[PDB]
Amino acid sequence: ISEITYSDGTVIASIDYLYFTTLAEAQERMYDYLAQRDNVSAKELKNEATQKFYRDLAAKEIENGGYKITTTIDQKIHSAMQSAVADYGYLLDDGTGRVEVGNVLMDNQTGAILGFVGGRNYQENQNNHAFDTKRSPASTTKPLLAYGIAIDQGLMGSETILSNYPTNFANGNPIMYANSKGTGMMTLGEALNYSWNIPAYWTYRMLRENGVDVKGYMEKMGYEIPEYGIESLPMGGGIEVTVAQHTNGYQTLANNGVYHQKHVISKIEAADGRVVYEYQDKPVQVYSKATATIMQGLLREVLSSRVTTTFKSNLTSLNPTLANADWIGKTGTTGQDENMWLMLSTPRLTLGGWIGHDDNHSLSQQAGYSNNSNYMAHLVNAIQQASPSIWGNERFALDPSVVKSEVLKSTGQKPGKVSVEVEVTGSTVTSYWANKSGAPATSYRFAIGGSDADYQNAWSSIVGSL
Amino acid sequence: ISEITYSDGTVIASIDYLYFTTLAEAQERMYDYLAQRDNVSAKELKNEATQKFYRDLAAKEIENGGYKITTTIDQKIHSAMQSAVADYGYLLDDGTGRVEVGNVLMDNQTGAILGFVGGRNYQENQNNHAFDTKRSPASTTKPLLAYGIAIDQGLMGSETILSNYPTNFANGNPIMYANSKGTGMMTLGEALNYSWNIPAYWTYRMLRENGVDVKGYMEKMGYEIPEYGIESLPMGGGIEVTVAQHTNGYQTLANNGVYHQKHVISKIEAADGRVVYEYQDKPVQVYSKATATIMQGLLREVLSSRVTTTFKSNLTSLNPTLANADWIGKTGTTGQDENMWLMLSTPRLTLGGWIGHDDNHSLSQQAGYSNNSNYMAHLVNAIQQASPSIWGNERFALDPSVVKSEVLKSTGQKPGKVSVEVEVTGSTVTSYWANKSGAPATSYRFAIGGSDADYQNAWSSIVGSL
Ligand SMILES: *[B-](O)(O)[C@@H](C)NC(=O)c1c(F)cccc1-c1ccccc1
Ligand SMILES: *[B-](O)(O)[C@@H](C)NC(=O)c1c(F)cccc1-c1ccccc1
Ligand SMILES: [Cl-]
Ligand SMILES: [Cl-]
Ligand SMILES: [Cl-]
Ligand SMILES: [Cl-]
Ligand SMILES: [Cl-]
Ligand SMILES: [Cl-]
Ligand SMILES: [Cl-]
Ligand SMILES: [Cl-]
Ligand SMILES: [Cl-]
Ligand SMILES: [Cl-]
Ligand SMILES: [Cl-]
Ligand SMILES: [Cl-]
Ligand SMILES: [Cl-]
Ligand SMILES: [Cl-]
Ligand SMILES: [Cl-]
Ligand SMILES: [Cl-]
Ligand SMILES: [Cl-]
Ligand SMILES: [Cl-]
Ligand SMILES: [Cl-]
Ligand SMILES: [Cl-]
Ligand SMILES: [Cl-]
Ligand SMILES: [Cl-]
Ligand SMILES: [Cl-]
Ligand SMILES: [Cl-]
Ligand SMILES: [Cl-]
Ligand SMILES: [Cl-]
Ligand SMILES: [Cl-]
Ligand SMILES: [Cl-]
Ligand SMILES: [Cl-]
Ligand SMILES: [Cl-]
Ligand SMILES: [Cl-]
Ligand SMILES: [Cl-]
Ligand SMILES: [Cl-]
Ligand SMILES: [Cl-]
Ligand SMILES: [Cl-]
Ligand SMILES: [Cl-]
Ligand SMILES: [Cl-]
Ligand SMILES: [Cl-]
Ligand SMILES: [Cl-]
Ligand code: NA
Ligand code: NA
Repeated sequence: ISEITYSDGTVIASIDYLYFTTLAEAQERMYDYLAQRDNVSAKELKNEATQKFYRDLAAKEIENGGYKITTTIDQKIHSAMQSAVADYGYLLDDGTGRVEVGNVLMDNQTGAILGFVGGRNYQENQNNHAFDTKRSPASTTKPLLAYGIAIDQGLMGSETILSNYPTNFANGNPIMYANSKGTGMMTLGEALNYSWNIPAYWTYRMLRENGVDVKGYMEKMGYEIPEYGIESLPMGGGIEVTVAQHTNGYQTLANNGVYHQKHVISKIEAADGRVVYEYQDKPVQVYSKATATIMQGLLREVLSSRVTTTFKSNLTSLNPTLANADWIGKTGTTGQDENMWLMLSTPRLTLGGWIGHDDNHSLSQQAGYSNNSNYMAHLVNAIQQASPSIWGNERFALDPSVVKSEVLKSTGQKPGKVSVEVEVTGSTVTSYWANKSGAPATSYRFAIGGSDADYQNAWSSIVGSL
Repeated sequence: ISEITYSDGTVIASIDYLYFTTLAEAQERMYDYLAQRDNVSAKELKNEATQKFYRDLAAKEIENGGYKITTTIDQKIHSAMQSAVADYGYLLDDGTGRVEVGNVLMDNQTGAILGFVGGRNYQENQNNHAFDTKRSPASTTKPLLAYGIAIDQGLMGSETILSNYPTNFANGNPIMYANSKGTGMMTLGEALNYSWNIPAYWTYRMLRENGVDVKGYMEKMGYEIPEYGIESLPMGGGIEVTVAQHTNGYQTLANNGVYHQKHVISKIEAADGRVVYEYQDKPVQVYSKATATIMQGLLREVLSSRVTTTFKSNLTSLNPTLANADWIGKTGTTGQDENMWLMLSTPRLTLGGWIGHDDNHSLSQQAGYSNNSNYMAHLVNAIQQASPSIWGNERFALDPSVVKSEVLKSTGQKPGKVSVEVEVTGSTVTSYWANKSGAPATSYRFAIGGSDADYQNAWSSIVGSL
């Protein structure tokens, strides 16, 4: 009799979401192994009939063999997550009909998946919202694809200034943030905490203009994106992802820039002990340690500022000791309020969460800000109750390689002469950089993005202050 | 043997904060009764020696008599509040030393005090922060003394516009809100939700100019204020109050404008049943029902907007069903962050809370926003656990007498002709009023407060939009 087991060896079942997800993945590994065993070339595997036979063969082999499939799943934690969604899933319902949900809990140092939530109730709806449904990640794309890469390329630091002045897409439409056509200049921290859109637009524009290999970074983390020229890419335009894959992106940032490929199967052995498959770790430095650690600091403030999510307030009430762990994260909300995301990490673990409707109708305005945050606070509390040390008490900290520059608050660059020729001084602040030399001297166009009129307005204001 | 009892007759003690507070109040009632018994005039009671004798006589009479003193205190609820401060009082500590606390829970329909928190731990510090310490109520003065009275006088409604443009006190200092010198025009709701200062300044100025009997309202609720001409009175300047007295103010608003005097003693009987004192209710309509109910609606949004307090987020996590009760309230923060207040009501109950330091040193910036909110969410949860129906599931609702006016969003008054002679139309909204005829036609100076330059700026903007 073949068996699927938890990480510690307890049998899940002989051969709900856990059964089918792990069985499906084991059937794929078995497929690759039987093909290679029988000396079938990848050429011959392009034949549709041959492929179909091998897929069926893999399924029957597990069915009738006596294999032991070891999963990465932690019995107590996964069982805690099930009870949490059973007991607290109703908190998601926001007056737009039953709300669906998916979550993935991943170890930051290995990529192993310790538990997940497939949906509200398998018995009523089988869709797997953790591994199967693909949806836009919205503003949770920003740290990975815009700001993270720009920092990594030495094109901004932690206190760099960006334009949030009104501007239009190529098609002529205003770039909107809810009902605001934008404001003025702002720090990277303010842009992240509020999730403003115009600054991310300008950052990704800067990457395109500089010919940065953005695709290089994203493909190293396993993302598939068809068109890298989309202006709204940092807003989640032109990208769709599963919760499991997107959790792998935040794993990379949390693990000091080092990607480990997500997995739910660690090993498959035959009855006699022959190892027919075993996960092989292939760590990749996607972002520098300086970059990753600088981003951890910015995402810490995203949660603490409580601007786009009530999560920390929800958690501090439920479990004040756990709220004092070093949480960082990012929210996302798509165009018609169709998808809400919240991604969370501590130094040890990352937990991705999505909510939305199977038929893509809109959620309420507050679904992501309040309901999902509350539900996810209950989820993290439940996981901690089942495994008290799992989140850990370590802090994220800046890597030694980070470069610290004294910069003007107003410009985000070093004090100096500028022609408007004028002497620019004032309040200064420490800015973190991931390059060699740190921040440049202040120049006239000091910010990421902005038009001529924007800068006149901006400088009018700075000069008025010396 | 004399005894002090809970409301249901269970003995508290024969003759901690509960013992001494109720004993002190009973000694005062006994003093009045023995004086009148012995035919001593209020004249003779001005003699210091006579007074001293009667005070001592009152104390011994209780000591040696066999009186039964019935208190308003609910044993299960008060005992729940004690355990809550014991277990969760540490949540107040914010890195400025041990934080002290006081709370009072009052029935809105009677003024009876059902339980209270005197401090963190009587055994370590005896000061009674519920009944003895007087402190400025800060911005929690605004609803009672500025906006409530203005609405009551027919000088604003729910969507009236107020100036938050920069302006100075008489002494020449800018009116500040944290680090902001102010912005532009805003609705009453926005002014309340953010707790801006300039709008309250202008409202109280308008009351002074109109010669409104403000002292009439405040003295009907038992407040003692020495100087009504203080410009910062709505910000808590020139007023100090106990938590018990200030809770009585919010009782009045919550009870549809009807004040009932706070009390902890309901009756004192002699051993043979003679009633020597009994609370006599003297209800007073301080604000119209229209006014009170219009204010309830505005204070509901104060909590839901989560701008000055995390309370609703803290509560929704701890106890989602209880968070769905109809909570309204207001925060306060004094000048050097020396005192933080949060006052809460449902239709049945009001709970006042203060935190601060006995020697008046500053709290942290976030003490009121986060720590006190979290602690007070635990406190209300504990009270509900001890007495499941006590908060109630009723909603606050506008009184039938409220007048509803269709008004321009931009001006908060009815559409019409104005000279800048121009035709003013645009988006409209419903505004609630407590007078006969509702909102006036739009006039040039449409807002509460503002200078000539402010209005030019304001009208520039409105006219630019038709
Ligand atoms: B991002 O923060 O998810 C960003 C791209 N989302 C939005 O701008 C957005 C919509 F597309 C639709 C509705 C609301 C919002 C939004 C999200 C977050 C903060 C403000 C507004
Ligand atoms: B009121 O909201 O308590 C108001 C009078 N308080 C303040 O303006 C105030 C201080 F006097 C000192 C420190 C902070 C604040 C404050 C309070 C509430 C919101 C913003 C700023
Ligand atoms: Cl499945
Ligand atoms: Cl499952
Ligand atoms: Cl075979
Ligand atoms: Cl396990
Ligand atoms: Cl443009
Ligand atoms: Cl690219
Ligand atoms: Cl992908
Ligand atoms: Cl491209
Ligand atoms: Cl686009
Ligand atoms: Cl796998
Ligand atoms: Cl075998
Ligand atoms: Cl590195
Ligand atoms: Cl926080
Ligand atoms: Cl659906
Ligand atoms: Cl650090
Ligand atoms: Cl430097
Ligand atoms: Cl460099
Ligand atoms: Cl740029
Ligand atoms: Cl321009
Ligand atoms: Cl006392
Ligand atoms: Cl007590
Ligand atoms: Cl006597
Ligand atoms: Cl009782
Ligand atoms: Cl002035
Ligand atoms: Cl007066
Ligand atoms: Cl008083
Ligand atoms: Cl006066
Ligand atoms: Cl003053
Ligand atoms: Cl009394
Ligand atoms: Cl007697
Ligand atoms: Cl009335
Ligand atoms: Cl709310
Ligand atoms: Cl919050
Ligand atoms: Cl002190
Ligand atoms: Cl109503
Ligand atoms: Cl009307
Ligand atoms: Cl009238
Ligand atoms: Cl006025
Ligand atoms: Cl003027
Ligand atoms: Na968002
Ligand atoms: Na306040």
